[PDB]
Amino acid sequence: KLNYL
Amino acid sequence: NPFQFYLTRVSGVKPKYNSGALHIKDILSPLFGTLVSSAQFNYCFDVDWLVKQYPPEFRKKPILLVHGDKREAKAHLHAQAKPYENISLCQAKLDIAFGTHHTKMMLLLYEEGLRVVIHTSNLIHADWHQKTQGIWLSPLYPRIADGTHKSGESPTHFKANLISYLTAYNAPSLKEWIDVIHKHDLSETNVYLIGSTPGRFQGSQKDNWGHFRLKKLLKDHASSMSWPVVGQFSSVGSLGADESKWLCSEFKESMLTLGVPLYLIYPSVENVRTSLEGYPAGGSLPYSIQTAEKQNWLHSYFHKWSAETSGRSNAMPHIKTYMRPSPDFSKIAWFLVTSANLSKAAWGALEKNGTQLMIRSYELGVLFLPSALGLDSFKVKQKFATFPVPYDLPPELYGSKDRPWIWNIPYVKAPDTHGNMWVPS
Repeated sequence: KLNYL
Repeated sequence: NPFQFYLTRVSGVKPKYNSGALHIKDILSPLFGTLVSSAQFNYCFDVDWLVKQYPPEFRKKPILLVHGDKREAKAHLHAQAKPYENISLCQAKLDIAFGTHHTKMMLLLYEEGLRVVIHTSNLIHADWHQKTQGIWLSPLYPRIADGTHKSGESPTHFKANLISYLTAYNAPSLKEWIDVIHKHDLSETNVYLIGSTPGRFQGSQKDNWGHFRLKKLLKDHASSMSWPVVGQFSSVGSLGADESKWLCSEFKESMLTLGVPLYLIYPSVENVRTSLEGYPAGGSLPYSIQTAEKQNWLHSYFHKWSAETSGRSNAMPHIKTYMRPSPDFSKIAWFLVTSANLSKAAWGALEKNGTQLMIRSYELGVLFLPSALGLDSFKVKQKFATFPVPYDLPPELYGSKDRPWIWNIPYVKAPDTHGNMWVPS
């Protein structure tokens, strides 16, 4: 996952 | 400095405010030791960015990524890592639904010994740029003399606690790290480890993880003496239809144990709007309208993010801290920095009522207890024997026009710092 979005 | 508690560098504040702060490049620098191998536990990764944070001399040394990604997201992370021969990955089993591998820890093996780092930042450029984040640095732990019989254990039981934490994963590549830890002397460690791990826990095992672990440590290693509980975080679980479902019942009960006003600090729209990032700070503050609308009662516990003490009022918090100040906030009975946000997922909730603790996620924190230093309390350092509290006290209440930052609704009536609006979708 690269960020929460 | 008995604490070894630090904040990350913030870009765009005055240099005096970054003087005692650390960037990931600083942590990984050759000055910290001669790296041989490392494990990086996290939630989100940007492998390309990550590999560049290591100094050139260390970039080819083995790295393990401990993540909780599944299915396609797992594939993408593997793809991201593929170029870098030296990187392996370990997928943390997430058997309970809505669980995440949320722990932020570095294990750093060097020629000179071992270092453990527990912190709050995802391994992505944005978490280390203009956010308030926290870091605990272990001392350099020596290897145990090949000719001697010693535990290498501290009075806080850190070494055995970390090994149990790692053991719960049940993962081949971590066993190697468990064995490295066995070989090292961690006896100078003065903090207590507080971990979360996914499961349903019964009997004496209730005390092992989550807020019960905290309850236990506070029962055995604090003493009693109207002292508020402060909790500060960046994500908000679904807490229930009122405060008695979980917040004030089991959660605050754990937090108030020793040997009552509850302050919760969570950024307002206004905090986020005028921050250094502006509205895109809210991409790291995932409180959804769906959850918020279910629990409006909570928001009257909410206090603004203020951090003039550390020059970071405009650096949105991704740190998570919990503590117990005296009535005038001049001192504290304890301090906790951790990855655990304000959620049941992270802290655990009571099931088959009373008998079972349900934790969804992996979390990790370090608790600073005055008793571990031979003291009764810490004095609060007013300007970031005296603990460095990184935000202002007392916490200030939401004004009547303030709202909690909610990430999935639009803000179009006022532009942010950069003259932009926020329209999710």
